Amino acid sequence: GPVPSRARVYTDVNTHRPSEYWDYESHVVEWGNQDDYQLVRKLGRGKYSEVFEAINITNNEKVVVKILKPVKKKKIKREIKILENLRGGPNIITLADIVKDPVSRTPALVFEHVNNTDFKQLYQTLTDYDIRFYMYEILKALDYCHSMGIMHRDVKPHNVMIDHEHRKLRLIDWGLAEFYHPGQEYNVRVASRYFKGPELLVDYQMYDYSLDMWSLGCMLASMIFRKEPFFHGHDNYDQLVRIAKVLGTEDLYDYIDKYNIELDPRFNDILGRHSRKRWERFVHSENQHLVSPEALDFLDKLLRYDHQSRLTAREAMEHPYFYTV
Ligand SMILES: CC(C)c1ccccc1-c1ccc(C[NH3+])cc1Cl
Repeated sequence: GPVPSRARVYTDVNTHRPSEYWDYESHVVEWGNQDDYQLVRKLGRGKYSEVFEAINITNNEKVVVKILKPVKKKKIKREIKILENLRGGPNIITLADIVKDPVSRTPALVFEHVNNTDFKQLYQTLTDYDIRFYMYEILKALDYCHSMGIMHRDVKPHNVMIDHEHRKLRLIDWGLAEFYHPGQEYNVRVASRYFKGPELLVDYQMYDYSLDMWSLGCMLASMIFRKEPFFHGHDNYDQLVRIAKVLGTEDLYDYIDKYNIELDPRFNDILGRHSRKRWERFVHSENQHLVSPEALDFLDKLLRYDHQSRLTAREAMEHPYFYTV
């Protein structure tokens, strides 16, 4: 069978806490007053959610209401408990209230409003210092949730809200987040395709917080090289091939051998043979202003097939890339 793995850091944080902290199924959800909120306009539409800008009529405060399609009750309880546990954490979105629609029986999460600007629109004004600054803000959020025994499992630009004017960053959408328990085998059908780590692609169930560090690496690579997404897979199998075209196939096979992973037969037909590419190969005139030897060294540490070799959020915070922040 596959070789078992344990997180390098925060391994037993949940073991040493009472069941109330991590037993989300036993969490008692209490509704606020949906009448305290007046919907203004639609902001977005997710996989199983509709998002509205709203105002809290009791204090004239602008808020965001995430109307959830109650497809799985257990999943809703999980998101709420995690948001409750992490409430007040550095750069963690604040859950302000939980409400229900009495006629159609629809739960809704109410969050603090963030005046967001998309990646494509943001890139043109972003300087080298700004990328270091915001990357550090994400790391504070990840080191905090990892220290709290939680894996985000959906790190990507769409889940990072940035109010550039106020230099304010918030890590959002905790619907796929999960508590880390050493030796637990997790569902690999998490994260978004472009940001899925190698462990998810090769079906290695015993993963940990490091998964988020791979996603963070994918984000950094797309910014410094202005190639969005960096690893552009067209399906989950193809996603691993796109990673192998950069990291090379040698280190991939060493990784599956180390953990005794049974690689799906499909891969023999699409994987092939690929050299390990130098990171400098992705530097061009359009992207060179956000590239430095420190940036490439930092990216190299984050983007590693072996989840245990990847830098932890605390280790990433000590990298020379952030000496200027
Ligand atoms: C600077 C920032 C941390 C970053 C680094 C790498 C890739 C993308 C991004 C990014 C994330 C979210 C948003 C707003 N939704 C905008 C941007 Cl520019």
